Amino acid sequence: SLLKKLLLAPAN
Amino acid sequence: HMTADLKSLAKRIYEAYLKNFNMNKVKARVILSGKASNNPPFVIHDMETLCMAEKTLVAKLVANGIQNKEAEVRIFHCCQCTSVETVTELTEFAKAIPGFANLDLNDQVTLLKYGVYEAIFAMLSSVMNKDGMLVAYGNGFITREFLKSLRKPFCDIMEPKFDFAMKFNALELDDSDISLFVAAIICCGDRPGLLNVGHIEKMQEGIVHVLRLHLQSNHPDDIFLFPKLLQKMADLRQLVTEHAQLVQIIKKTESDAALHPLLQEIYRDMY
Ligand SMILES: CC(C)(CCCCCC(O)CCCCCC(C)(C)C(=O)O)C(=O)O
Repeated sequence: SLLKKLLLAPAN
Repeated sequence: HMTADLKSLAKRIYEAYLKNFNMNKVKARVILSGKASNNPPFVIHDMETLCMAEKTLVAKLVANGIQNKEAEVRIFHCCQCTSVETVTELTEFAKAIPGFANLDLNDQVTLLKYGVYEAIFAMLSSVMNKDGMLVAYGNGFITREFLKSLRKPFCDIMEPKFDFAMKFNALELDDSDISLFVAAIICCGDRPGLLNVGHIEKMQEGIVHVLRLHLQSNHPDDIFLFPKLLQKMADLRQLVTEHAQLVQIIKKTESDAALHPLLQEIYRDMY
């Protein structure tokens, strides 16, 4: 899931 | 009066909003007002001025293979580029909401899937006036009438968003209000397929409690502003339902209007 990838990314 | 935990929640949400969204309402209303600069945004009001603006964006258009598509499709794909950006910002904003990152990951996906376009159209109102909308980080302005002049079905995309925005903007919200409103939209316990409904409802209750108290303090003369905004949340759900239907028509009837994969995932089996 592309949404899951965004959700799992480390804080910027 | 807000206790400390509630003040802290509202501050973290407002700070997250300011950090994550490039365009916000104070900036938009400076540009739209013309009172801080005599150099207004470039106005896209017809096909000639669209092509002119597109000369600046040639590198992006060629990179995505759309430079030779029909004007309406070029516009549609540039709209997608802005939506994908905003979904990305909204995901970071959501992770800054206390409690959100602790939800089951599938519930986080569900909240974003159904919430992002409600939030997008609420925030879009900030860059809209009755005559058009800011684009490209406030550097251009595309006219409402130009958007209506595009061929069907593309002329049907933005006009219902302008309609919503003119009513929403009359509420005169500021960024502190909108940040809590957007948090409430994302933290909605009524979405289809949510697993841990009761827990998400308690999260939303806290945010909506802060929203209500904040509105009573920030807009004391608009006594029922909070109920008005609850109604706007329902209007937004309907706005997005209709929007998804139109997006489905475009996918089934417009061979050149490929959806970016992230947006494809959002719309898939949505409504
Ligand atoms: C494309 C223009 C004419 C102006 C920049 C577009 C700005 C996008 C706005 O935020 C509206 C977003 C509406 C929904 C889009 C859609 C793809 C249908 C979706 O995401 O569902 C240019 O300058 O070339």
